[PDB]
Amino acid sequence: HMVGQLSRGAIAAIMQKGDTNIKPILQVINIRPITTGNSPPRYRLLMSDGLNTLSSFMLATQLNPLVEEEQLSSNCVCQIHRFIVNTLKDGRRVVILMELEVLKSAEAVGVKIGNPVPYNE
Amino acid sequence: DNGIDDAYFLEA
Repeated sequence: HMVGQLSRGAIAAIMQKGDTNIKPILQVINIRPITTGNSPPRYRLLMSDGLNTLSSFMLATQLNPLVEEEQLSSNCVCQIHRFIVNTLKDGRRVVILMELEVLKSAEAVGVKIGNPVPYNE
Repeated sequence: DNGIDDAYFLEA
């Protein structure tokens, strides 16, 4: 019952209700740098709550060391302690992760948990 | 949910 470790429904609650008081437990599915320019790199995450995945997660620049020193990597399980939602002009929403704790390393989790499906925004 | 491109993503 590995999906029981994840906050199933947190993604829908964030995107539909604007709920930002929750501290959801999510799994990183993928991380990649996004094209920036001459400034700190930015990192985009495909995250899963066990039910849905969402590719619109952005890491605050102050958390870049977690990715660059490899504690925050694909498959790891983390709990979001502070995040904000920003809505673009075209209506799509960005979840910016400001504070998070890696609960279990990627090496200890090992695999994608469950079969989450892409969230329909 | 058509995925947001990087070009419009640090748009804030």
